Amino acid sequence: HHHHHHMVHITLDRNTANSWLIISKDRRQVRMGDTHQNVSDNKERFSNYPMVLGAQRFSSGKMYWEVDVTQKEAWDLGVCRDSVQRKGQFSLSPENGFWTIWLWQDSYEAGTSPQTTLHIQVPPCQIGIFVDYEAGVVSFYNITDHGSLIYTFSECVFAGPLRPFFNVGFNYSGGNAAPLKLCPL
Ligand SMILES: Cc1cc(Cn2nc(C)ccc2=O)on1
Repeated sequence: HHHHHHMVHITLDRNTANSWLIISKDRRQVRMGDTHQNVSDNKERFSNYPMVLGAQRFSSGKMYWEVDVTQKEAWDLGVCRDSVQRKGQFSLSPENGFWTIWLWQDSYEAGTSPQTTLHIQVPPCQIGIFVDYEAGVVSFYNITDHGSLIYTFSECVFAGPLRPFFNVGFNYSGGNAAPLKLCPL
């Protein structure tokens, strides 16, 4: 891919974060805390899962950003509708307004319903996410493997403004404390 030149500066939106998350001062890193982070509840916060949105909203154009996933056992990445459900239980699917991939239990899968197996030869330490709003495309690239394609969602029904989406995952094992980090352009 040659998508890096639609690079956008993504920052995290504190107000949308699950109350156990810790967002860095520069709003470029997020990790799971070992407790509630002493914030008030609000209607934006994801209640059930360790999720947070980017501050940026997109309704047109081409956008590209990169995320560091080094040393993590579990995470979800992609984009979602601004109008996604925040409270209670839900699945990550295009029907629910999410275009995502994840790592879980040593397998990589795309967030279709049902989920789709990914074939990645080089486990990624950094993921590139490309959105073409007009084309209806969300694509994922393996930065560790020369930018190789991971997965493409096409004919997407965005149905409104889009936000960058992140899930740092639980840390029941003690092996998933590492942060997600937005990488420099
Ligand atoms: C049972 C249980 C409790 C937690 C800790 N916790 N985590 C989040 C992300 C949201 C609510 C919350 O209670 O994780 N599993």
